[PDB]
Amino acid sequence: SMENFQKVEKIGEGTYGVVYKARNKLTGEVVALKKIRLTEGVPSTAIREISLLKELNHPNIVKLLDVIHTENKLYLVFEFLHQDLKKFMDASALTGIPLPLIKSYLFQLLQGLAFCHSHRVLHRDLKPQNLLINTEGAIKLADFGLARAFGVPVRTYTHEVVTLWYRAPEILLGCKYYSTAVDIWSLGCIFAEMVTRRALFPGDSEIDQLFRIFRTLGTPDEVVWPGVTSMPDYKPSFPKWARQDFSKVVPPLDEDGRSLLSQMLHYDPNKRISAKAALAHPFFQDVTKPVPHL
Amino acid sequence: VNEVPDYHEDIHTYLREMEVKCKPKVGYMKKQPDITNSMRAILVDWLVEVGEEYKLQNETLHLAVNYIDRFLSSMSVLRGKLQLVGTAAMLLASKFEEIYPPEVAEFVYITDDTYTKKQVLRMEHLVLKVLAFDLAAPTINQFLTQYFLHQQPANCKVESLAMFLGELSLIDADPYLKYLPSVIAAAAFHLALYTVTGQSWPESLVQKTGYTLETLKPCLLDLHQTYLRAPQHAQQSIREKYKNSKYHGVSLLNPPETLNV
Ligand SMILES: CN1CC[C@H](c2c(O)cc(O)c3c(=O)cc(-c4ccccc4Cl)oc23)[C@@H](O)C1
Repeated sequence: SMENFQKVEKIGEGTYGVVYKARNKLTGEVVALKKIRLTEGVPSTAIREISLLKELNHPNIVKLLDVIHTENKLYLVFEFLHQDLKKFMDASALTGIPLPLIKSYLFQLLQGLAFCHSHRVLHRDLKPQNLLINTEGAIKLADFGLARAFGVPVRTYTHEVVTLWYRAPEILLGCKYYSTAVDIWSLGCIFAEMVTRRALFPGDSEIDQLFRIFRTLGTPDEVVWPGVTSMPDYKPSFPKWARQDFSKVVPPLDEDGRSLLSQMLHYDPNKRISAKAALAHPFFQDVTKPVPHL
Repeated sequence: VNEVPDYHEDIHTYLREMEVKCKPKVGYMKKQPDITNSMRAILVDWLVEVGEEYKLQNETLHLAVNYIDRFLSSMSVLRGKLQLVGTAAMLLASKFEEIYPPEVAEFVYITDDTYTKKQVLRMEHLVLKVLAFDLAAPTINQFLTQYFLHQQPANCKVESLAMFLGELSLIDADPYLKYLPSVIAAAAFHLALYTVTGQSWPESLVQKTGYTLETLKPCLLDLHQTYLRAPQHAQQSIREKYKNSKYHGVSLLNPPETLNV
């Protein structure tokens, strides 16, 4: 089963299990082996991750090659990607990421995310540790451990969902329903983070996180967001901060960039831009596919 | 955005393609030496009680029945094990679909200790191997909820009646295994719309689906009968369930005598 594979290096670990870099002895292909943690049978995170990744086949989504199910181990075999966007941003702390590469990566992330949403899948955990890059200029969505298949229209799903810093306001405010818009919020926070090299809303509790969002975009009312003051966790005592101009939120960013960023971060999920629509934004008029500069 | 305007058409096209790949063998029951359409009906009725008892989503029940029919399309099973297959399918569907699935121990309790926890867990593993982890199947519900967005205006009794008719179709392999989920759902929607309001399968749903009253006619005839005889059926757990006010007491409405079709 694992007889064809030679382990090369342990490259990550967490609640999920552990990942190794490995080599197929007969074909030469370099793979990632994600060994899943094993109570209550096969975990639901792995059932969902496997069944959805088998349906999703796209150049900006990680490719599941095989599943090895020993009855005592569970390994997912993936095509290998060398580094995550978090580690790349930290390694580019000295003078930052060039604008052509920022454009290429965001363009690719939107293709991949549009493909998920066209196939009725929400990711629900987009952030730089879960976005992987290679030596040829590609970037891909990874870690589908939190993903879920959705119906049309959606019903109520799990409330404890996105990592806090990247979590949309409709989740923070305890709405009954959420949809594809939560993944767009996260990508908007990631876009800012690639331009500046630090998180846009780094809160330390749910309430701190809301107040940080309000201090940048302004406290929402009934005019900018119909129904906001009727939501389960909306407090009338919330402070009324003024909306900041967007040139002050991300100073180095040109006019097109700012327009796209603002549509990604719109308060009302119904007005927030779709991934599919964002690919046509003028910010991408001159987009290429450069390789990473490091 | 809860109705995903920029994606519902892509999603519909995809579910249509997937329902053909996830389809059971139509003739599987004839090739099972020890089981029958009648034993399968007892099993599905039992899973409806289990779903009502643990407050499971209807989608969970539909997926479980999909996993069971695909498993039995490839594996021969003795009568004394059919319940073990069903219990593992219901556990897997719960894990896939529910926010809070019951624990493995709660699934051993409802089999009346016919089986062990070790047997339930092994069977879970065997079902995953046989279906190769393809668990994101299209169901009658995934289509029904999309069709509902075409009511003018939305009517709550139409919706719950259609759910009820679709759910009755899961019990009887003959005839319903020969119809795709999207077709059973079109039939169930028309019949519910006509029974409650007197309107018919609309034009906007002809543009979306390609289905006309003409193409839906065979399934609609089978479904009309099932509705008429439903108070006479040996299995009644679906009727008990749709008395409840959560489903607007729709199992109390009276079926129409003819369709004019
Ligand atoms: C917490 N998350 C992180 C992503 C991780 C994951 C995948 O889901 C799928 C994959 O194909 C890979 C991969 O090919 C390489 C790496 C990796 C690279 C550099 C450094 C560390 C790692 Cl782990 O991760 C992958 C995911 O399963 C776990």
